Amino acid sequence: MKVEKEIKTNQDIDVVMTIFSDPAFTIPQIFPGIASIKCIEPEIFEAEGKFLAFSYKVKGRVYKGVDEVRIIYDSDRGNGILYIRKKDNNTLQIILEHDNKLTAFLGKPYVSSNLDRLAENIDEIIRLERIKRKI
Ligand SMILES: CCCCCCCCCCCCCC(=O)O
Repeated sequence: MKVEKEIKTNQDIDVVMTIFSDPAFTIPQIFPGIASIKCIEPEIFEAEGKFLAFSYKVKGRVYKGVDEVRIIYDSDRGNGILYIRKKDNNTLQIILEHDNKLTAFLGKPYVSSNLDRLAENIDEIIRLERIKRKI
């Protein structure tokens, strides 16, 4: 069970991919109603969010590969994998697969709203990221 979004960017695609490898950027930008994020080390996070009446606590690990970021996560609302894949110099694909059908049904519109927002505002978002991070 998956929801996907293509993102077009004119920002340096490898800086973009690197920023998406930081869960402190990616988890709050995509998951529903994230209110807390803790980066234990660069590749490990915990976060808390809420959508509707449902609070949740999610934690996971980031794996970097060739042209790919894979975030493996587990939560009290089901477990999954978030992929960020570079498709070419100007394009990436985000794919979120989640193992809990009920949670997927309720969470999907929040996730989709976040992916649409990211797609529509990616280069302005990344420009301000790069100023703060100095990359
Ligand atoms: C991390 C625990 C709460 C996360 C909420 C995750 C929402 C995932 C939605 C995935 C949507 C695909 C399912 C579908 O096609 O209807």
